Amino acid sequence: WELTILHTNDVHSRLEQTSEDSSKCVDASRCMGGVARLFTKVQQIRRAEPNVLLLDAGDQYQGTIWFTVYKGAEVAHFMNALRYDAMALGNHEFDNGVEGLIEPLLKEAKFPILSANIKAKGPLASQISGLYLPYKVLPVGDEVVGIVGYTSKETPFLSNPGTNLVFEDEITALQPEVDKLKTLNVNKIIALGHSGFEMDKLIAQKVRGVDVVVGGHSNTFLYTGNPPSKEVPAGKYPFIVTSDDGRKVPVVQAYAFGKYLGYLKIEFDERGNVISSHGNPILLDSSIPEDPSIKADINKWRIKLDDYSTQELGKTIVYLDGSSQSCRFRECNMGNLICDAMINNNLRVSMCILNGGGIRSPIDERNDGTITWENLAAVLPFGGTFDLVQLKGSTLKKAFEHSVHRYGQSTGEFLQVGGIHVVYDLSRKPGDRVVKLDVLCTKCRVPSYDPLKMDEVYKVILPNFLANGGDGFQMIKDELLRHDSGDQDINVVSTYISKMKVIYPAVEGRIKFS
Amino acid sequence: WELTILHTNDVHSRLEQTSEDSSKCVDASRCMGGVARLFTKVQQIRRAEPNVLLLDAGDQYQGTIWFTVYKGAEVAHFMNALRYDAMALGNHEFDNGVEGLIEPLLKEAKFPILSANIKAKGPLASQISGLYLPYKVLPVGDEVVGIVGYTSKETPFLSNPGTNLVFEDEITALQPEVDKLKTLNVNKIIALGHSGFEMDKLIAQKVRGVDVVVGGHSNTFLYTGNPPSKEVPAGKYPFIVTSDDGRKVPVVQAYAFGKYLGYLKIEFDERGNVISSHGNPILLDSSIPEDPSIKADINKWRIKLDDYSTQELGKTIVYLDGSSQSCRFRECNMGNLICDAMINNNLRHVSMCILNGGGIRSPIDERNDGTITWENLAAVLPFGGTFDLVQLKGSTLKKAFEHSVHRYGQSTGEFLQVGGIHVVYDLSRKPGDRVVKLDVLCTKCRVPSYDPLKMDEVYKVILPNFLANGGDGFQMIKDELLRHDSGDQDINVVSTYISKMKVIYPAVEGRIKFS
Ligand SMILES: Cc1cccc(-n2nccc2-c2cc(Cl)c3nnn(-c4ccc5cn[nH]c5c4)c3c2)c1
Ligand SMILES: Cc1cccc(-n2nccc2-c2cc(Cl)c3nnn(-c4ccc5cn[nH]c5c4)c3c2)c1
Ligand SMILES: [Ca+2]
Ligand SMILES: [Ca+2]
Ligand SMILES: [Zn+2]
Ligand SMILES: [Zn+2]
Ligand SMILES: [Zn+2]
Ligand SMILES: [Zn+2]
Repeated sequence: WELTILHTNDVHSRLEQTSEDSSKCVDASRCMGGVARLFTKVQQIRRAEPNVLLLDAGDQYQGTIWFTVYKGAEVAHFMNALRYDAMALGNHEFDNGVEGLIEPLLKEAKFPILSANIKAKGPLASQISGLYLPYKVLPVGDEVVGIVGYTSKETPFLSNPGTNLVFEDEITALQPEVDKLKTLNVNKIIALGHSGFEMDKLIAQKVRGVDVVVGGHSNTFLYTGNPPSKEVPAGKYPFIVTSDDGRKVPVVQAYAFGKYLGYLKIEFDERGNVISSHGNPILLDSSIPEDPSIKADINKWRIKLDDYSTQELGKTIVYLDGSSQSCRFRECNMGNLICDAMINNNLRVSMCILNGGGIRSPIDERNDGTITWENLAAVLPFGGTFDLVQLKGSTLKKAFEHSVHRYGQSTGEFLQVGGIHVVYDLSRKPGDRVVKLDVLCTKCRVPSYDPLKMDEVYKVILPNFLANGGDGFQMIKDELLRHDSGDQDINVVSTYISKMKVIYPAVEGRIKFS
Repeated sequence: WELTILHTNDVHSRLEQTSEDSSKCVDASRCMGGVARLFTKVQQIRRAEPNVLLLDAGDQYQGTIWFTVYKGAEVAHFMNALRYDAMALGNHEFDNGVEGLIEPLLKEAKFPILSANIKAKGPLASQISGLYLPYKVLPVGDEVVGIVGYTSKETPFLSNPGTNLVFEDEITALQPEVDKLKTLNVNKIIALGHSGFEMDKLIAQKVRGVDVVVGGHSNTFLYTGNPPSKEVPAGKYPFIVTSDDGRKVPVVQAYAFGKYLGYLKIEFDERGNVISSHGNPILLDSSIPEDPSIKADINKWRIKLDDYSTQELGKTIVYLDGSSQSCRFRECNMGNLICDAMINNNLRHVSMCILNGGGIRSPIDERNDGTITWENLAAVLPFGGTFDLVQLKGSTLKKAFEHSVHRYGQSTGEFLQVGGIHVVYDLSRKPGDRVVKLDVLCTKCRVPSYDPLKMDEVYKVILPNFLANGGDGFQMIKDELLRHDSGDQDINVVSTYISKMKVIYPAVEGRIKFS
């Protein structure tokens, strides 16, 4: 028995087609993704293959003005139009709190929304009762396929799920659900969830009975053969895990931003065991037409977004590299721009720290360099503030150690900086990777870079998200000596752009590796 | 027979008292120098010692709005009021061309103006005939003292002397003059000139008959004992040179900006030979009152300068280190500010800048509520030049950086301040092979980043007009540039940028490093 799994993850409000770097589509002839194009490709597959599931591994929420304005109503509407079979809850589904998940998405989705490791307590349990499920058993032809969901345990430190939701360990929560499905004689099981490639591999290895893992969160690009675009594969597609019960378990992911449609054909035997699997993510480029009906509908919804001040904030003469591949791995010029905008606005303190996880998109310079509120809103969508903090040198050294504690998983804690020169030696044990850390002096008439002192006290401008233990920066929350509330993130950056008129941030050597 | 030599050099338009870093005087109680205070100290010495000479070793011209507005008329007036006995021509006396030297200073000075190594050719020879001299024989009591002048051979690469003036080798030019003085039975000889401490020492060693050398140009601070301020001595005061004809020759210098009055008391025998000498530069601090008559006169002249837009250009929250001790030796934040102002104004793609320490003329203090005015800025950038665009081979650029440190340690002007460049020097290496690392901001990239310079590659650089014209000995820029577009006015580029930024805070970032 053959099953085709079509899968998307981390779409992040890319409802319209985008540039290849997934920023605003300007040169339409080279644009990719969008729901209109995705619908065309899905329909081509559903008409050719009999047993097809369309799955989403979370993080449909947040990324563009579509979400800022429609707050999830666009997600329900277009996922319904595309007829998704199931979606796993991602961390970003909680960005507008539980009330922002329940009302526009859980109540309007015409498909099951899943998460086996999220448990509701207090008065909320009765409200959210049955709105999301641990699993769904779906009929596929004359067969039945069990889909069991999971959401990152880290969501309380990355989003706003509230206090009445408990995030259990994925493996611990999944095992009883898979076991229940086996007693219900459901012999084919897909674990669909949002915890990142490393947890996906662990789930594949340790949850007895899982046949396939469809993930997200890490924006992992997997490919078999020569890749069709700029994304570099982390491994083959599918990635094969050898389980503890001795089975070969395919693990798949499809990058992010709706640029690819994941495609895996699985051959099961009569007893539900995977004989083989093959596929590859499909590049949703210009050669695939945008469905006319979906595109007409997208255009209808776009009208309300066309009200956003098309007025130029200023110009960039350089590519503003706010891509995750850069900003979560190394010094990125968009990170330097925001940290210098933060420092500047405050003076109008010379040290700044900014988590890569909060830099959500690049901005392209080829449109006569024009930066609009729409371009910027995709970079900084969270509506947070840039706050002032007084920190011990030891607290800062610990924050920098945390910044690279699990380097290489495309996690959000990597720090972008201002007034700091940090050198990392990744070959060293986690918690001992910071080999050099120089900071801009304050008790000096002429600023210069001097080695950080553990027993010294520094004034730093950082997002309120980091002062509140976001991205696992518990040491900042627990050890800070002062915390003053600041100005709105996006307004700080637009004003600075309007003041500078022409911007050109560079990669200068603020962050180095040894 | 005893002679006291009082000497100033590199006053650079510091007619008014200044802060200790020789920028605008704000906190008067701690201010130093100025001509009013100098007059009090000179008077105290002239009334105590019978045989006194007051000498200037050049570079009275250029430094503050006093010169911008009065163009040398303030120099003639206040040097005359202080009754200088002689002045040597410095390179800065040529900043307004020969016509700017002749008309306000040579014609109005009530004292001889000297230079034995400057020769006039063409039609100019008849015009300047007798306006400056190779030497002057001055009566001092019942004795006569010969003073022979000299000016840096480098003046054509530093200023505007024109094409009708030839700068000969100092030693070659001085020897016939000293010999002529000996035949005129002038047995006491002072070489007063502007070529820098290293040449002063050479003059003392090799010019037969020179008893004392009084110099300038290198802003050398010499002191015997514990120094009274922040200037660190280069050697004892006087510095003793053992001449080739076996004599002990004192060499003196008195820093710059009118902060100190050089003071050397010499014991000569009957035949004019120095028996001994002793002294020290005198710190012109608050302990010395400003002469009331000179100060009243200074205030009278100040009125015309107040007319200068007292309006705030913007604010600094950091000390703008434009001191020569910094900008000619290492990365200085005033250098980074000007190079970033240059790059910025031009964009409002070129991301590389080079700026000689020689063109940075003063720091700016941040303690006056951070206020930057046109007067503060005019002291930093007084030359009225432009910031121009140049297309250079990597090899040309590597040669410029080698030149920047070819004779490092003499407080010469060729040291380069930078923008969009990270350069590392190893000074232990032979001159012409000191640049050990040179990374530049890419241009053929969407994201700018520092990549190693390539000898066969072509870069676009913003630099002063002066450097593109082979100023400071940068002959390789003039001769090898592939394109040279004229730019915007130096000072306007920097004020506009300050007005745009509102609050500035340049830093020392590691653009220049040593190994
Ligand atoms: C814990 C906390 C405090 C304050 C606010 C929040 N919320 N609530 C709702 C939304 C946010 C929020 C806001 C701001 Cl300013 C962020 N910047 N980065 N980041 C973020 C997001 C997702 C991942 C994934 N890996 N790393 C990440 C970082 C933000 C999340 C949470
Ligand atoms: C050769 C040349 C070209 C263009 C103009 C000039 N004149 N003319 C008249 C005045 C200048 C001039 C102007 C500018 Cl923008 C300068 N910046 N630095 N610098 C200078 C001055 C003195 C020393 C001593 N060591 N280093 C030094 C550098 C300048 C000289 C000459
Ligand atoms: Ca199975
Ligand atoms: Ca003699
Ligand atoms: Zn995501
Ligand atoms: Zn996620
Ligand atoms: Zn001078
Ligand atoms: Zn000079």
